[PDB]
Amino acid sequence: QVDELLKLTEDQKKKKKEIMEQESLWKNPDFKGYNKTFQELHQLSKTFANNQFRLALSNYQSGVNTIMKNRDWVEQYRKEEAEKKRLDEKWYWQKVDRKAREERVVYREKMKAKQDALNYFSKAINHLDEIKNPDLRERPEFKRLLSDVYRSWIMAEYDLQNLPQTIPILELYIEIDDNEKEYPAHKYLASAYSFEENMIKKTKGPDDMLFKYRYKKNVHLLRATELKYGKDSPEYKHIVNVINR
Amino acid sequence: MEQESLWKNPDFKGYNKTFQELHQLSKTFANNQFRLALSNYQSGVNTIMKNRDWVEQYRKEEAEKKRLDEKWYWQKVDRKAREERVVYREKMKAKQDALNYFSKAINHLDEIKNPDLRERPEFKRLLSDVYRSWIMAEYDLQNLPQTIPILELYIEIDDNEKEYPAHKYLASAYSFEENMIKKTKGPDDMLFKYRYKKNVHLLRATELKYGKDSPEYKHIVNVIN
Amino acid sequence: KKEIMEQESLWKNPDFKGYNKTFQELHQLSKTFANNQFRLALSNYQSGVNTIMKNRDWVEQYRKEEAEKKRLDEKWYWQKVDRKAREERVVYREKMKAKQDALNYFSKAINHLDEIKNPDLRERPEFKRLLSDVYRSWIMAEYDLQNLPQTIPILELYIEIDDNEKEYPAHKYLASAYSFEENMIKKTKGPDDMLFKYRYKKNVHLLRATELKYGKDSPEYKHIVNVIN
Amino acid sequence: QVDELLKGLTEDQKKKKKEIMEQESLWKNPDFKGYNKTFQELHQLSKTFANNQFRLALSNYQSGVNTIMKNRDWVEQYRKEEAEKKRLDEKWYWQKVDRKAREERVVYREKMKAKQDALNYFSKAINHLDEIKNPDLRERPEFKRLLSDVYRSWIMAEYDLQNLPQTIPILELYIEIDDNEKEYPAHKYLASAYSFEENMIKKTKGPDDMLFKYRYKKNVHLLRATELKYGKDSPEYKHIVNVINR
Repeated sequence: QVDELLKLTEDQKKKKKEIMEQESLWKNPDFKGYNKTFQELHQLSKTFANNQFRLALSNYQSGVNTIMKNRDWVEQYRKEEAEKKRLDEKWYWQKVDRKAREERVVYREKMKAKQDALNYFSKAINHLDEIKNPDLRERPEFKRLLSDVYRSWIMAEYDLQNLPQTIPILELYIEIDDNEKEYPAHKYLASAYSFEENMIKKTKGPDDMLFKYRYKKNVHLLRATELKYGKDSPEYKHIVNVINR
Repeated sequence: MEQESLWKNPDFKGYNKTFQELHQLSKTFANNQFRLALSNYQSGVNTIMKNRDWVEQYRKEEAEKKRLDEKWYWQKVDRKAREERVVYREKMKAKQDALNYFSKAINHLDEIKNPDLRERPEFKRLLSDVYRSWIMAEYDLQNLPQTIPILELYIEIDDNEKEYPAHKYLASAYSFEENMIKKTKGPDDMLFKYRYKKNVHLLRATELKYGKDSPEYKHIVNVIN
Repeated sequence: KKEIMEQESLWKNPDFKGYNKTFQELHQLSKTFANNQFRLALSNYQSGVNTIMKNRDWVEQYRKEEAEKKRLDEKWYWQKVDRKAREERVVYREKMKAKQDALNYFSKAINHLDEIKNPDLRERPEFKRLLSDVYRSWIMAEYDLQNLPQTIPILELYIEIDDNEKEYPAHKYLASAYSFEENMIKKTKGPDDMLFKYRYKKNVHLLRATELKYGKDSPEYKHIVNVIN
Repeated sequence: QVDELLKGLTEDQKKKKKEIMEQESLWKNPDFKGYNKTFQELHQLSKTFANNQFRLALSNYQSGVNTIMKNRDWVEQYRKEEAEKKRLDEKWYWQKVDRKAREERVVYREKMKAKQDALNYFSKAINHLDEIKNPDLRERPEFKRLLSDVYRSWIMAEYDLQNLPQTIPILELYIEIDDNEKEYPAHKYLASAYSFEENMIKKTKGPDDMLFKYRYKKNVHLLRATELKYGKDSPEYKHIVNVINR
């Protein structure tokens, strides 16, 4: 129920704006977001003036471009196939079979794009790992790019339901700056643990595994709730009751 | 082409022509059991025609909806799978109701006992139309084994055995059964029976539309050999 | 050349690029296999790889933190030497704990694959792929901490799978491990039957590895035959 | 426990804290950064004394300290270079461990060579000071300052590389000069060196008379060191007395 469970004063108005800005950033790339992100990242690169950061930004951009181009390819492919006349398609089962072939073509292409995008994201990380000076690693420019690469990586895996793969990345992401205080990161961590708990329940797996994943799901479901609604709110009191009863 | 047109999926133009013709034949026949069989057949075709429209409308409504809470590829996939199960369930229910009307149409034609009346062109025309619509309803939902007894009854009527599509569908239905035996590791006697019957009808369909000693007939003989 | 390099690339400590590709592929195979026990084996294998990777990050971070600390009361060369030795014991203990946890997950993966009793299912490419990945990861975890003898039974199980015997790295590691055992017998003044057994098995795999990547009747194969003779 | 223990009023206590810090500052390895004050003090001594043997002793001492100072930079640079290298054929934990051990042997061999050369210069500095026979000149503050500095650098060179037994005779010569016996670090290092000798006896299963002798001499200096920087009847002096007692 992780997915379903998520939906003034000067401080509350400031909080609503921040949560919306965070939520906007945790989605598949679109043009408005792409334009804003790379305009910002390129001026941070100018202020940083670091060759390894330059190379990490180039790889990150290439990765986002891979994803964006593929998303257009899918919309175009779907359109082309819908517009074709099928004179030798008389039966219900034939259209079902055809649609299934088309969806496998799409899935194969989305898969390929994600793989290539993650290779660019992982290369971006490799370049940031080359920045050894601790003073440079503490820079806001460094932490911003690092967070953007991991978030894009999480979302790419999430899009194709590779929820287990997201867990180590989300864990690396929440270690950066004050990322642990971002409700979206806890929401996606709770979702991935929930997926594993459901897999154990379905495969009739060992109870020790079931309870482990249920607990970790609840840890992050509770933290996410606390972060966006606040402790002692009707939503936090409710999540405590679902865990208890 | 005339035979292929007859075996085309039901549409409005075909429906209008079929029932205008069948009602004119009912007048000439002037038989109460034929009138009742025609009423049941029409109701069966109406179930199919209504469902055909329901699906197109359902698929349109679902495509036109705003999905603000569908961010991910896997979500759309899950949603589309749910929608296709709704379509399949409704098509299965409509087929069952249509076949229940075709079965009733057959029951009324079975009540015509006079052999002179059973030999009438009106009788044979309605009977062929009921069986053809039944075969096509089952074929639409890939119920190919179910089409075999119905196709066998159909080719017995008048000169229906000289119809290339009737043999084409019989060959497909037997091929499906041969493949089912191969998959389920069924008895070899059944495998070979289905393979032979597939080939009998594949060869007859080829002979019917291309002619014996044509490049297409000579080829089918070589694939079997 | 491309295929040999792709094979050699799998035979290393887990990284991002490899991880990403491996688990995308393995989850795809799990869908086509549609088997409960395979899904549970995969979950345990993934958790095992995750243990390894997490520990390798922990070590890099720990080393960094300790290097960045101000030691106002460390005036002498011998004090830094003593301190670095304490830090390396902390690293070794943590690497050993991570290996133990990772091997537990790999052992649990194997237990789930042992539950697949149908011989038709055990012959599936999906089954053999996961099994090879579990064993290969296990070998590399032990190899990383110089537990070469421990790699021998696993490498032997690994080369039995499909065409894994035609893999040059499997033979390279088996030869290395048997050489270590031969040297251990020579050092501990162990029984001669064991010395000769390990020497022979080292040579079998040294020769096979050479034959596999350079080919029979190449200058490198001819040379290895001459060193043995 | 010598190492763990000694790990360091608005009128008298403030005066005491300043003196201990000045003494502790004096007892560090020589490094380039900041050496300017120290170096300037040394050449002004040569100018005031105007003695050829002192001039030669100072030259040798300075050469000795420079050997050590140059080496300390060499080590920092070597370590940096090796850390910055790409090792494409280093896949395993045990390989990095082996590599680091090779690097530390290179460092140790270089530090040992530098210590040997520095001690040769210190030995030569002592030889030149031994040539100053006039007792009036040997009593000069310039003479005693250089002598103390030569011995201190010698002690610290040996101490750096854990040659603690070798520091004992030199420390004993050093505490004989002027008021050097009132120096807390001199006692701290004598205590540490005697502790090392006591531990060596315990390890090598040496004679009990030697174990007890080194334990006693360790305690004599541990107690004096404590008394000197914290004062007698302070919580730290009272504690050291209790560790010796029970």
